[PDB]
Amino acid sequence: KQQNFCVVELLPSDPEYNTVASKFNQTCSHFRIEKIERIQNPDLWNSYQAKKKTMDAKNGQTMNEKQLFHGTDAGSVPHVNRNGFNKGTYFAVNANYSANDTYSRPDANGRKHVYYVRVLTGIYTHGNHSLIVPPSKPTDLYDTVTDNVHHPSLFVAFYDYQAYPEYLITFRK
Ligand SMILES: c1ccc(C(OC2CCN(CCCCNc3ccc4nncn4n3)CC2)c2ccccc2)cc1
Repeated sequence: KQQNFCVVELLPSDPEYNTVASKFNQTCSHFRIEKIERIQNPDLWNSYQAKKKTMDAKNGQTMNEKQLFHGTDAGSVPHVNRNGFNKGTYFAVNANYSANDTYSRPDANGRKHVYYVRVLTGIYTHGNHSLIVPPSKPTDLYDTVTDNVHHPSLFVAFYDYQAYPEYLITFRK
């Protein structure tokens, strides 16, 4: 219930850093990465995994999890580290979407912030612009919605503990 957390700066020489840096740079190589940290929130993680286990048991062969990007402002970083992303929350397939100044707002020092997030996209459908929760597939609903079902570029998650902000990327132009 507390959801306290630790923030650990990864070594650039760490394979985990390289993995995260590399996905970022598939579309954001022209930005400069200042650092990458891992967010360690035990409580938030178990709640996330609980829902994942529940989703795993219900969606058959579906690979319910994706690692997506989320741009946010500097000030929200503490709130997200603790509460995650609890009219849902939007995640990008490609980091250059999230890197836009509208989402990863540059702070007074010029730093921009993008989370590399584990998201339970689960089973999704095309999303219209007027959803508080996902529509019905009965009364059982989709897990997320997307701009395009075959070639997605963003997802929208609507429930608590459906995303974990595993890594934060601090970077600049
Ligand atoms: C007609 C139809 C729908 C509406 C509105 O519904 C949605 C439209 C704006 N959406 C925000 C999208 C921002 C992108 N979000 C990110 C944010 C970080 C980020 N990092 N990487 C990617 N992203 N995407 C959500 C709500 C509405 C709004 C308020 C009240 C009522 C209705 C209005 C008129």
